[PDB]
Parts: sequence; C-alpha cells; structure tokens
Amino acid sequence: SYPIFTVRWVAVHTLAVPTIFFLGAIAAMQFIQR
Amino acid sequence: MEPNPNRQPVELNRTSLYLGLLLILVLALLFSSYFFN
Amino acid sequence: TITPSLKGFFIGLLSGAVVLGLTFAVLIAISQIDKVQRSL
Amino acid sequence: METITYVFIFACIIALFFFAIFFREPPRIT
Amino acid sequence: DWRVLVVLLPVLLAAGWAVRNILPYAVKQVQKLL
Amino acid sequence: GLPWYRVHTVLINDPGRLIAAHLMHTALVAGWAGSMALYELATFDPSDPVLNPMWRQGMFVLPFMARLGVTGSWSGWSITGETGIDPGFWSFEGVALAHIVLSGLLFLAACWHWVYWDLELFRDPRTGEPALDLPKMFGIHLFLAGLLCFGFGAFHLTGLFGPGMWVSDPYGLTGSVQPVAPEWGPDGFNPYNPGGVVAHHIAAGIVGIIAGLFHILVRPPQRLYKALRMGNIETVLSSSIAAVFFAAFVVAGTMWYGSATTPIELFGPTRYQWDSSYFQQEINRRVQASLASGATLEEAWSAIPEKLAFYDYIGNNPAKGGLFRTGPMNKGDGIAQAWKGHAVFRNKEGEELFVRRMPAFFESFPVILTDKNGVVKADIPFRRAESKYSFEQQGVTVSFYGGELNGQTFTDPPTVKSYARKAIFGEIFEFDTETLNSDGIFRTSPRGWFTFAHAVFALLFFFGHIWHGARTLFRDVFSGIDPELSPEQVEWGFYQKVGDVTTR
Amino acid sequence: RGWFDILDDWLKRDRFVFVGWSGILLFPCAYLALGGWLTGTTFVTSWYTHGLASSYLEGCNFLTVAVSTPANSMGHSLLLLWGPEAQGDFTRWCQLGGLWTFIALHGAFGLIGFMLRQFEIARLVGVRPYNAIAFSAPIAVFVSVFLIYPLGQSSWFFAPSFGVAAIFRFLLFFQGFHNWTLNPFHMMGVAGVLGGALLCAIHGATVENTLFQDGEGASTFRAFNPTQAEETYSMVTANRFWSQIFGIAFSNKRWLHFFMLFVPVTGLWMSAIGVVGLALNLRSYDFISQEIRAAEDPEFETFYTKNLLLNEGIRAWMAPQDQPHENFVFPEEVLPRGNAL
Amino acid sequence: NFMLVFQAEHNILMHPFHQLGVAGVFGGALFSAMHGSLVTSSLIRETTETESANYGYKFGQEEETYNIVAAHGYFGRLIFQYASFNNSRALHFFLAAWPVIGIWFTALGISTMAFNLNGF
Amino acid sequence: MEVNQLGLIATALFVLVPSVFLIILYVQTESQQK
Amino acid sequence: MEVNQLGLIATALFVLVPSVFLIILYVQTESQQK
Amino acid sequence: EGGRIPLWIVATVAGMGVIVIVGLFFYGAYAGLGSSL
Amino acid sequence: TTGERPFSDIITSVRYWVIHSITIPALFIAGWLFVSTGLAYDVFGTPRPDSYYAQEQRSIPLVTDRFEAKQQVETFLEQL
Amino acid sequence: ARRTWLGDILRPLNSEYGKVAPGWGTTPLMAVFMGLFLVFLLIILEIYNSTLILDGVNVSWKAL
Ligand code: CLA
Ligand code: CLA
Ligand code: CLA
Ligand SMILES: CC1=C(/C=C/C(C)=C/C=C/C(C)=C/C=C/C=C(C)/C=C/C=C(C)/C=C/C2=C(C)CCCC2(C)C)C(C)(C)CCC1
Ligand SMILES: CC1=C(/C=C/C(C)=C/C=C/C(C)=C/C=C/C=C(C)/C=C/C=C(C)/C=C/C2=C(C)CCCC2(C)C)C(C)(C)CCC1
Ligand SMILES: CCCCCCCS[C@@H]1O[C@H](CO)[C@@H](O)[C@H](O)[C@H]1O
Ligand SMILES: [Ca+2]
Ligand SMILES: [Fe+2]
Ligand SMILES: [Mg+2]
Repeated sequence: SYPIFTVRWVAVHTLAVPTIFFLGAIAAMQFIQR
Repeated sequence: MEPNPNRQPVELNRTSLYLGLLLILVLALLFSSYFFN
Repeated sequence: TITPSLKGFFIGLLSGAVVLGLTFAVLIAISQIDKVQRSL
Repeated sequence: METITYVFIFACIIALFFFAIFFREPPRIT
Repeated sequence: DWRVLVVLLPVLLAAGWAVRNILPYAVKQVQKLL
Repeated sequence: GLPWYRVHTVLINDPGRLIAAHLMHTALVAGWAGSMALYELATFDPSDPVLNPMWRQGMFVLPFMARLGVTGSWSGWSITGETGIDPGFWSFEGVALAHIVLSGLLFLAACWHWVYWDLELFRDPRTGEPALDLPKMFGIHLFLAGLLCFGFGAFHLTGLFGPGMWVSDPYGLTGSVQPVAPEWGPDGFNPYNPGGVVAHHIAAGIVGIIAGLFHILVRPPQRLYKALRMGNIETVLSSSIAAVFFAAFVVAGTMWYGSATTPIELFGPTRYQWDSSYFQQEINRRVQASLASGATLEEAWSAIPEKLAFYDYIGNNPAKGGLFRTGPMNKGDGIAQAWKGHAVFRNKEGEELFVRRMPAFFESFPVILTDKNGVVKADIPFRRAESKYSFEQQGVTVSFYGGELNGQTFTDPPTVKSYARKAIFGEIFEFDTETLNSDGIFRTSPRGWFTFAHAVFALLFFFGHIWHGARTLFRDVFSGIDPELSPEQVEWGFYQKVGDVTTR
Repeated sequence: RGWFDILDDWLKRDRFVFVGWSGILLFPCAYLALGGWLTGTTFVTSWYTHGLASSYLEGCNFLTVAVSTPANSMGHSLLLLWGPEAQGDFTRWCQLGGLWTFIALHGAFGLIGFMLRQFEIARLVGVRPYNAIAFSAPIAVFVSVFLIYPLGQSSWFFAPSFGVAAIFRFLLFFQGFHNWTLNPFHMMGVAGVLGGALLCAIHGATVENTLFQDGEGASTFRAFNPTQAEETYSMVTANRFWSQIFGIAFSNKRWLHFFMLFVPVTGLWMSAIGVVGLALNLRSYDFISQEIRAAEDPEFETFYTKNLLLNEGIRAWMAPQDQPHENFVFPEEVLPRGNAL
Repeated sequence: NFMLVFQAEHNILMHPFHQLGVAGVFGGALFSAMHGSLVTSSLIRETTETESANYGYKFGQEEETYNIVAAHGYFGRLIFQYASFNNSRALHFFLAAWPVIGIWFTALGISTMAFNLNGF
Repeated sequence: MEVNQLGLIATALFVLVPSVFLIILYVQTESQQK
Repeated sequence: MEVNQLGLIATALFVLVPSVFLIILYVQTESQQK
Repeated sequence: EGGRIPLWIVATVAGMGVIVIVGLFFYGAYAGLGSSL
Repeated sequence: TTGERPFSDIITSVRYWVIHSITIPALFIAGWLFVSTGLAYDVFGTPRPDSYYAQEQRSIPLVTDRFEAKQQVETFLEQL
Repeated sequence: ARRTWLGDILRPLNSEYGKVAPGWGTTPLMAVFMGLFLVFLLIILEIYNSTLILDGVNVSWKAL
C-alpha cells in the first residue's frame, strides 16, 4: 500500500535518531559527581 | 508638445495624511532630543 | 611554495566539491528513477 | 527654546488626534 | 578507542534488527519503483 | 490615482524621461560633490598636517581628492604642508568648479530629454512600442566600464599619464601621491599592497572589455532570458541593487580594517591600531634603538616624531565617538597643539610604573598603575577608607621626556594624578579647547562616519534588492492573485508537482 | 525532458516536507546550525575561550548552556576546521570555539535558504511573496547582531554567544557599555515589537468577538468553512466598536493586514540600524547638555544621570571576568560603589 | 532605571514568567508579521497596477477579500500541512491568546517578584 | 542648557518638509473631480 | 561673525511657510478638472 | 498493520516517558554536577 | 494528502513497535555509554571535574595566540 | 516619434529587444565563470581574513 522510505522518513530520522542518542547521554550525566 | 501618455494622477487620501503626519510628528518628538543633544 | 594553509584551502575546496557533487549526483539519480507522470 | 519645541510637537499631536477622530473620512458601506 | 565500539555496537545491532524486519519491503518497494 | 510611494513608476515605459530623471539624479550628486568640496575648503585649516590634519577636521571629500592625486590649493598650499606649490587647474578648487559645471550641464540635458522624450530611438522598430534592449545595453556599458577601468589603472595610477595615488610608510608619517606599478604576483591580492590596486584595474578592465564584447555580440539563452525576465527593466534594478550593496559592504569593510585605499593620513588611524598598540610598539622600538646607540632618555624620546606620538592616542581612535556627537574630532578633545612628551611614572622606591590604558569599549576607566610585570602598585581609589595604593601612600611622581615638558618632574599628588588620567588615553597632548568651544567628549573620524553610513546603506539596499527582485518575478500578481484560482493547485494531493497542472 | 527539468520535477513534488531548489541550501545548513547548537550545548566547554562551563556534560542546565564565541585572540577568523588555527583537529577546533562560527555561518546561509524557500513556494502556489519580504527583518537582525556587530568590534568574542543566559549577558553588556536603551533606533524597535504584539492580540480578539453566528454550537470554531465566500466576522460592527471605544478604527481589511506586517518588520529593521552603529561604538550614550550642566552643578540630577552610574557599575564589576583577555585586576578600592552596598 | 534596578534586585531575566513575556511579545510580533504577510500575499485581484490594492476591498462588503485556501496552501508547504491553520476562527483565537497569555505571565512575574520570589 | 544650536532648525525642517509634502499631496487629491 | 542665533531659522521659515502656501494652492489648481 | 495499539495508549505511555526523563533532569539539578554542592 | 502513510497508522501498528522497541533503547543506551565510558570528554576536549585546574595554579588556561592556539591548549593540558 | 541625426546612428543598437539564443545557449560556460569567480572571492576573503596565508604575502600595514 504505502511506501516506507520517503523524504519524510529521512527527515524524521535525521532528527529523531540523534535526539534519542542525546537524551541517553544527558540522562547518564545526571549521575556524574564532581 | 504632444502629451506624454505615461502621466498618471497622484493621490493621498485623508487617512494617509493623518497617518503620515502622525509618523512625522512622533519621529520628531523622538529624535528632537538627540538633535538638541 | 604551498604553505600549510594553502594545502588546507585546497582540502576545503575539494571537500566542498565532493559534498556538492555527491549531493547532485544522488538527487539527479533519484529524479531519473522516480519521474513524474504526465498525460500525453 | 528646546522646551517650546517639545511642547509644540506634543500640542500638534494632540490637535492631530482631534482631527483624526472628529474629522476622519467617514466609513461608508457600499 | 575500545569505547567507540562499545558505544556503536548498540546502534550496530539496532540497524540490523530493523533491516531484517523490513527487508521484505525495502528491496521490495525498491524493485517496484523500477 | 498612483499612491505617493509609486509616483516614479511613470518612468517604467518611458525611456527618454527615465534618462532625464537619471540625468537629474546625476546632476544632484555632482552638485553635492562640488558643494561639499567648497564647504570643506571654506573651513579647512591647512597649517598643520602633523597635529591638525584633514581627518581631525571632519573632512569627508578632501581625502578622496587627495587619494587620487589632488593635493594643492590655488592659494598656494598643499596637504603635505608645502608652500608655493602650483597645482595647475586641478587644485581642490578646480575639482569643485568642474563638478559644479558638470552639474549644470547635466541639468540642461535632463530638461531636453524630459521635453523630447518621444524619440524614435526608444521605440521597437517592429511594434512601435517603447522598448530598451537591455542585454545589448549591458554589453555596451560593460565594454565602456572596462575601457575606463583599464585606463584608470594603466595611465592614472601608474603615473604613465596621470598623477598616481596616495601611498605611505607603515606608520603614516610620510604619505604622498606617487606613481604605482602593478603587482602581478600573489601579493597583488594583499589589501595593503597598492600595486595590487593597479593590477586589479588593468586586469579587471581587460576582462570587462572582453566580457563587454561578448555581451554585445551574443544574445542571452532563451532559458535565462525567461527566468530572469530580461524584457523587464525592473530585473536590472534588482540585480544592480544587489551588486551595489555588495560593493557598499566591501568599502565599509576596507575603511574599518584599513587597506592601501584607506590610508591613515587621509581618514585617520584604525581602531585596531589602538587594540594592538601598533604605534606604541614602534615608538618603544625607536626609543630602545636610540638608547642602545647611547642616547639619553631625554634624547631618545625627543627623537620621536610628534606625528607618531599623536597616532598613539585614543582621541584619534575612530571607535571612541558617538552617534549624535557631531562634527570634527577637534570639537571634542580640542585642536591638538603640541605633544607634552612621554610621561614616566615612578613610585617612592623609584620603580617605573605604567598606567593601564583605556580599551575602546569603555566610556570611562579607572586609573591603575602596574610595574613591568603587571603587579598593581598604585591607583586612584574610589572609596578612601581602605585605600592601600593611593598616589599619596605610594609617593607616585611623573617625569616627562621629549615634548613640551621634557626634563620636568612633578610630585604634587593632584598634578601627578591629572597626568595619570591623561595617560589612560596614551600619549599626552596640549589642546586648544577655546577656538571651537570644544566640549571634551570624543568624536569619531571620517573613517568612522564613512563606515557607519555605508554599512547602514548597504543593509538597507538589501531590502531594495529583495523588494525589486520580488516585483520582477511576481509581476503577474502585483495587483493580487487570480480571482479564479484553482483550489486544486493549493490543496494537497491533486498535482504530483506543486503548481503544475500537467501533473494530474 | 532534460536532466535539469527532470530534477526540477522531483525537487518540486508535492510531499509532506516540500524540498525545492532552495532546499539544497536550506536543509543542510539549517540541520547543521541546529545540530551544532545541540552538540555544543550538550558536550562542549567554553573553558579555553572564556573560562566558562557551558554544556550539560559539565553540569549546566538549559538556561545556562551555550555555544560560546571564540577567544578574542582569534580576531574575526572564519575558524574553519581545516584552517590554520585548528589544522583539521576536531577536538582542538571545539576547544577554540569553532562551533560558534560553524553555527553562525551555516545559520546565515540557512536563513538565506529559508527566504528562498518562501519565494519558491509563493511562486509555485501563485501568491505574492510578502511572507519572504517580511522575513527580511529577521535576516536584518541576524546579520547586524551576529555578523556586523562583532566585525566592527575587536573579534567574534564580543558577538552574542548562542545560549539563554549568554544572551542575557549580551543584553546587560549593551546596557552598561553602549547605553543601548537610550538609542532611538532601539526605541523604534521596541515600539514595533510591542506594537506588533498589540496588533496581534487586538486583531485576534476583535475577529473572535465580532463573529457571525454560523452554527448552533456554543463552541464556535466548527462554524467556519475554508471555502466559504463570506467574511466570518463583521467588519462593520468591529469598526463601530473601535470607533466608539478608541476614536478610530480600521475600515479597510487590506490596509489592516498590511499594517500588521509593516509595524513589526519596520521595528526590527530600525533596531538593526542601531546595532550597525554600535559595531563602531557609535552610540547614543550621552546628552552633552546634560553632562555640561551636571558637571558644573552638583545638585542637578535626572534619571539619565542615574542610569549612567548604573552603567559605570556594570562596566567595572563585569569587565574582569567578562573580558578575561584584558587581564583586568581592579583593586577593590577602585571599584565604584554607593554607601554600604 | 526601573528595569535596571529590577534586574539587580530580582534577576528578572532569569525568571520564567519574564521569559514567557518575551516569547509573548517576540511571538506576537512574529505572528502579526506572519498573519499580515499571508493575508496580503493572497489578496484577490480587484485593482490595476496604478491603484493601491487596498481599493480592492470595500468597507462592509460581504465577500472575503483574500483566498485563505491559497494562504494555507502556501504556509502548509512552507512548514508542513498540519502546522498551518485552515480555520480562520482557530487562527484568530491563536493570534489573540499567544500575546495575551504571555503578557499575563510577565505581569504576574512583576507582581510576584513584588513579593521577592525571584528569578533562578 | 547648552544644547546644539542647529537642533532647533533641524527639528523644524524635519517636521515641516515631509509634513508639507503630505499636505500638498492631500489637498490636490481633494481638488480632483468627484 | 557673531550673528543672531535665530537668524537662520527666521530666514528659513520666512521663505518656507509662504512658499509652501503658494505651492499647495498652485498644485491643487493644476489637479482640478480641466 | 496500523491501528492495533490504540492511539490513546501510545499518547499516554509516550507522555509518561517525557515526564520521567524531564523529572530525571530536574533531579540532577539537585545532585552531582550543577547542584552547587 | 501527499501520499505518505499517515503517522497515526504507523505509530499504532505492532510492526512499528517491534522495530522501535529495539532501535530506540539501543540509541538511548549508546548515548548513555558515550558519556559513562568518558568518551564524550575526549572527543570534544571537555575538562573532567578534576581537569579544569592544576593543584597550585588557579588561573584560567585562556588561549592568547591565534595561529598556535592549538599547540597552546596542548601545553595547558600537559600542565594538568 | 521623433527621428534625430544621433538617433538614426544609434538605431541598430536598440533594435533587437526580445532576441534570444535557443535553449540553454552559453549557460554552461557562464556557470564555469561563476564558479571560478566564487573561488576567486573565497581566496581574497581568506587572504584578508588570515585563513589563507601565502609566502611573501604579509597582510598588514607593515611590509605593505
Ligand atoms: C555618506 C554620507 C556622509 C558621511 C559619512 C559624512 C561625514 C561627515 N560629515 Mg558630511 N554631509 C553629507 C554626507 C556625509 N557626511 C550630506 C549628504 C550633506 C548635506 C547635508 C553633508 C553636509 C555636512 C556639513 C555641513 C558638515 C558635515 C560634516 C561631516 C563630518 C561630521 C559628521 C557628523 O557629525 O554626522 C552626524 C550624524 C548624525 C547625527 C546621524 C543622523 C541620523 C539620522 C537623523 C537618522 C534619521 C532616522 C530616520 C528619521 C528614521 C526613519 C524611520 C522610518 C523609516 C520608520 C563627517 C566627516 C561636518 C564637518 O565636520 O565638516 C567639516 C559638517 O559641518 N557634512
Ligand atoms: C537605485 C536605487 C533604487 C531605485 C532607482 C528605486 C526605484 C523605485 N522604487 Mg525602490 N528601493 C530601494 C532602491 C531603489 N528603488 C531601496 C534601497 C529600498 C529600501 C529602502 C527600496 C524599497 C522600495 C519599496 C518598499 C518600494 C520601492 C518602489 C520603487 C518605485 C517607485 C519609487 C517612488 O515613486 O518613490 C517615491 C518616493 C517619495 C515620493 C519620497 C521618498 C522619501 C524618502 C523615503 C525619504 C528621503 C529620501 C532622500 C531624498 C533620499 C536620499 C537618498 C540617498 C541617501 C541614497 C521605483 C521603481 C515602490 C514600488 O515598487 O512601486 C511599484 C515601492 O513600494 N522601493
Ligand atoms: C549547501 C550546503 C552547505 C553550505 C552552503 C555550507 C557552507 C559552509 N560550510 Mg558546511 N557542510 C555541509 C553543507 C554546507 N556547508 C554538509 C552536508 C557537511 C557534512 C559533510 C558540512 C560540514 C562542514 C564542516 C565540518 C565545516 C563546514 C564549513 C562551512 C563553511 C566553509 C565552507 C568552505 O569554505 O567550502 C569551500 C568549498 C567550496 C565553496 C566548494 C566550491 C566548489 C567550486 C564552486 C567548484 C570549482 C570548479 C571550477 C569552477 C571548475 C573550473 C573548470 C575549468 C578550469 C575548465 C561554509 C559556511 C566549515 C565551517 O563552518 O567553519 C567554521 C567547517 O569547518 N561544513
Ligand atoms: C545651471 C547651469 C550652471 C550652474 C549650476 C549650478 C550652480 C549647480 C549647483 C548645484 C548644486 C549646488 C547642487 C547641490 C546638491 C545637493 C544635494 C543633492 C544634497 C542632498 C542631501 C541629502 C540627500 C542629505 C541627506 C541627509 C540629511 C539631510 C541628514 C543626514 C542624513 C542624510 C545624509 C541622509 C552653469 C553656470 C555651471 C552652466 C550650465 C548651466
Ligand atoms: C556539529 C557538527 C556536525 C553535526 C552534528 C549534528 C547534525 C548533530 C545533531 C544533533 C541533534 C539533532 C541532537 C538532538 C538533541 C535533542 C535533544 C537533546 C532534545 C531534548 C528535548 C527535550 C529535553 C524536550 C524538552 C521539552 C520541551 C522542549 C517542551 C515540551 C516539554 C519538554 C520539557 C519535554 C558535523 C558532524 C556535520 C561536523 C562537525 C560539527
Ligand atoms: C592639575 C591639572 C593640570 C595638569 C595638566 C593636566 C593634563 S594635560 C591638559 O589636559 C587638558 C584636557 O585634555 C587639555 O585640554 C590641556 O591642553 C592639557 O594642558
Ligand atoms: Ca568652553
Ligand atoms: Fe485577520
Ligand atoms: Mg547534576
């Protein structure tokens, strides 16, 4: 029925993929002690 | 001379007069302090 | 002579040409594969 | 001289308000 | 660095667990456009 | 009728009256140049290019005449300080007169072209409609521009047939008009190399001639003619405005940073020469060389030219002014009269102390003195009750070397503090503050004012470009969109390609 | 036919995210500017350029992270990754502030791409390009503040740093050093911004409170059809209301909506001109007549002289840490202070 | 003077209610320019090129004077379709609510820093 | 107060010149045939 | 020369005000229906 | 394919995930780096 | 109405969540490890909490040389 | 319209309004010159900016 890899698909993942990676990084930072 | 066919009448309606005078007068009220310095 | 910064200038020039060339190569290829349909 | 100038411009604005309200182009439905 | 492979191995296994679950429509929809 | 902001659109389809309006604009600009030069000659004091040069006096067009070789007055003086010179006709006054006469002649031509607007030349021979063949006009004008550019470089700037251009040493002490040979190597692209200015006009001129011939002889490709609307004179307005705001940003930049075409004896020093202590370093170098050769301290500092010391003073920094602080720099700190000499501060132990100089950012700045390693040794306190570093506590004195005060030492704390306040500005000068009723507040130089106006106008002309480019490409909808606009062209899914009805 | 026209076809396909020829410039530059900011605020320090922590990694929060400007010693270097400062070393490039020029320059070209997008789409859809024209005001602000201002100053160091608190610092810097509130070009900017917000509110409220009853619902949003010919609210009633409340009112809807563009667009353009002046320290800092009087008369005091004392406090108290390259050491006896505080 | 002393004593710049105020007036100015430009962009042709387009609207006429489907077709492609208003009533409610709510919060910022609950 | 001596004429012409421009244009609009 | 400081604005307004009055009257005469 | 997981459950679970992660970030304002302690 | 599958279809389908129950946590954990291994510090040159200062000097390692700035941060870092 | 001596001489220079070369014509050559010009501007910018530093090219007042 529908195509699955589109320009929209690319635009969505160029933003969403780093966002999740970054959120995992920033969550880890909450446990860093000086 | 034969008339120029490109001439056009010009207009400024009353609201535009009031708007323009307000702009000028308020700009003057604003910049006058800096002109006097 | 070719100074370090002239070498660097060339690296930047080549890098930009590669980015633009690959971008247009990819866009041109996709545009040819997936053409708009028009009535005759 | 500066005070006269400031008050003059202000007074012209107040006069302009009066004409712009009471001597506006009347809105007309056509 | 060893940490580079430690960080990217999750992303490596994720991209492999999503292609093998959409491959019947990745090369498929590619073959339908031609 | 036409709204007030459109009155000049009556010229769009009237080439003769457009030419007349352009002639009138040209007459007004040339008349401004002549008027401005006469006003400057009526106010310029030529008696001291050392401490009262043109850029201290608010001169704006005088440096442009001097840049290209006009340096003398019919009254016998020259801007480098000579007497009994004969400039011939092309004095500052002769330039001004030539611009006034040109203005009158352009005015008369404008009258003729306004009255006799309906020339057969302006009509398309096929249709009889008014028509300008803009692609070929561009070739003709580009060829002419290239010839003129080439000739300026090959004859005027080289001195082969003309005077040359203003050139100077790196510290702006001995500037004069000289023939300049073109620089054909890579240092021709150094903004500070005048030979590159010469090579540019030769090479760009030839390129303009060649490209001009190309544009006379070869018609635009149909695809570019259509895309850029080359039948519409407003496309030329759009792209011309763009070229002009580019050029305006460039001249603003080279004026602010300095180049071979913005010399400091004509426009004043740059802010960056203060930021980097450019003149202080050269002064210290000369003094140290004098000392190494066996000079005394008074002799070493007395060998410093007052012109060099004067550049090492923040009152000549163009980043010290104000937007509504009007007029010449002399209206602020005063008309500079003489160098007071170099102030050396010492504490009671005899250690030499250095006043921290004011950065351009600061309208006001404290007085703090350090030793050679930057350790604070004295200051002028605000609160006194816990003062530890006052000039009174530290026994600060000041001795002068060179200038008016050479050989003198001051020990009275108020006097020492007054000189310390001046030392935050760099080298210390005596000023005449009475002649102009100077107010003691810093103003910028022609370098600053030129840069301000041209950066501002450049940014404003970006809007003009956007506006007229839009008018060109959207001429069909200038009065509104199609009253029967197909809703399928703006709704999603009807057409595969946005706005193309052939795509279903 | 022709590869150019075939490419033009594909670029202009009606899709969820329109691409266009402008998209070739816009999307990489916008993505890199935003990605650079997120990267820097998450991971990158300002220790070597400013002596400041500035990332989540170091412990900052959303209000205090920034991508900070390079050190003053960098001047106006483009600071290209392959340039003579970083020499291709990515780590050193981040430590030198290379992400600031990366973001500023990709941001500039992305804004160009966005305004080209506004032109391109307007042309394809058949509307006049006023939205692009209005966007010239954001561009004028960005270019004057992030490029022209530092280019007039000693270095990129004094441009705004890309962060919430960093921008607040920029505001207070402009107060203390430039007396920027006194500047009539900033004042016109303020009038255009607050006037634009006023027009936004009053027009939205007026339309919503002169609606015709076009349905039976007490919630009135469903009683509108995008294709309907009729105005959804009464201009005649709106005009009488404001005429009687305020003395004047709009009567022409086309003028009204042009004016809503004109006011904020003109205000931002005016603020940009003032900032171009501040690039050269060409400030509206003082009124000379005020200073002559105050200098001679120690009983003469105005709010203008009061604010300059505040500015002098800002400069003396903020400069040593805000301008570390100057190595300012101000012994505390020289600091300006009123009584007790 | 009031603004500078307020910042010294309350750090209002670091207070989220003033930040909402800024979003309110920056956003209000943005949305004024956006709305003005979108309506102006889609005015229906009723005049010649020598007339102000404003004469194409007559006070009290019943027909709308611009094509909101054209405007939405533009703005929905500028961003994406569902980021654009097709409902004029929703749009004008948004124009009212955004600056009004932002100004409410910034007024509450001043009114609560009045009791010395200050910025972060 | 020691104000700029050209401030008065600067302000006067700043008001008068554009105001007069507008008045000329307005009055000659009113005198056009109705 | 130590001239009267109001001489300039006096002369400017003396010229400007009556000249503007005439220009207004002339232009609105020209614009009347011929 | 689509529709098997009701949209209100997706919205609720996603929204809860946002609250958790933002809550974690506020916790970190009081502990470790950036806590002032 | 531009032909792509509606987002509401996608994010309510089990296939979407089969894929993204793997890919979203993998990305999150990779980001976590990028920090927890300390790799983020070394990629970007960000000081660890013990690396802003040496024990005796309490001065900022400010870059003061444009063209040897790179080597200068190297010197400042070897001073820790 | 009015013919003049000078207008008759210039007539052929304003007689080809609307004339075009077919299709793309010299657009490819034009693009090459545009690209070269972009590289030229980038060179002179980077020299002025001290991003590109050349032997014998001292961008300063000193050693002009
Ligand atoms: C490129 C333009 C330019 C530049 C850079 C200069 C530069 C200079 N001029 Mg020259 N001059 C010029 C054009 C220029 N001039 C023109 C066109 C004239 C004819 C009027 C003159 C006549 C002239 C005289 C008679 C004198 C000078 C003098 C000087 C020197 C002092 C400048 C000064 O104090 O400015 C002050 C600048 C300002 C106060 C800035 C004004 C900003 C305006 C008011 C803003 C307006 C905003 C607008 C209303 C906003 C509208 C908003 C709306 C759209 C919504 C300086 C070297 C002086 C000198 O020293 O001579 C030796 C001097 O006596 N000039
Ligand atoms: C080469 C430069 C140039 C030229 C030849 C034009 C020509 C034109 N413009 Mg464009 N424009 C330009 C640059 C230029 N513009 C720039 C820099 C901007 C941004 C400021 C604009 C913004 C602009 C807009 C928004 C509009 C035009 C319009 C027009 C057309 C009508 C002009 C008119 O009747 O005004 C009549 C002007 C007056 C009766 C008085 C103007 C008074 C000014 C504002 C104050 C003082 C000006 C002072 C004397 C100027 C000294 C200039 C010097 C400092 C450079 C005409 C084709 C109009 C158009 O498109 O019509 C279809 C239009 O709406 N222009
Ligand atoms: C359109 C997209 C776009 C644009 C406009 C830019 C623009 C820029 N980038 Mg970015 N970048 C992009 C995409 C883009 N980038 C992408 C996709 C990536 C990821 C790979 C990057 C990664 C990146 C990094 C890591 C950096 C930049 C940097 C820069 C800046 C310097 C670039 C430079 O000097 O190139 C020079 C090269 C060109 C201009 C290429 C021109 C090619 C010419 C025209 C061909 C010449 C051929 C000739 C005419 C043929 C003659 C033939 C004849 C003789 C027969 C500049 C702002 C630098 C920066 O921001 O530093 C602060 C930087 O460090 N970019
Ligand atoms: C006819 C004739 C003649 C004569 C002539 C003449 C005598 C001329 C003159 C001329 C002139 C004598 C001219 C003048 C001009 C001027 C101008 C044109 C100016 C302008 C200005 C402006 C435009 C300004 C502006 C401004 C202001 C005001 C303020 C600030 C800002 C600005 C800068 C913007 C003769 C015998 C030779 C012969 C032939 C015939
Ligand atoms: C720089 C650079 C680059 C690039 C990079 C990139 C492209 C990146 C991207 C990145 C990214 C793309 C990232 C992202 C991130 C994200 C995040 C981090 C987010 C967060 C969010 C949040 C946190 C949220 C919040 C909120 C809001 C906002 C509102 C609502 C509510 C809440 C609270 C939820 C390259 C390599 C080229 C080169 C070198 C340099
Ligand atoms: C005790 C105060 C007097 C000692 C000398 C003061 C420093 S020098 C003094 O400074 C004035 C301001 O620049 C100049 O106008 C003047 O020419 C100069 O004599
Ligand atoms: Ca006096
Ligand atoms: Fe509206
Ligand atoms: Mg923490």
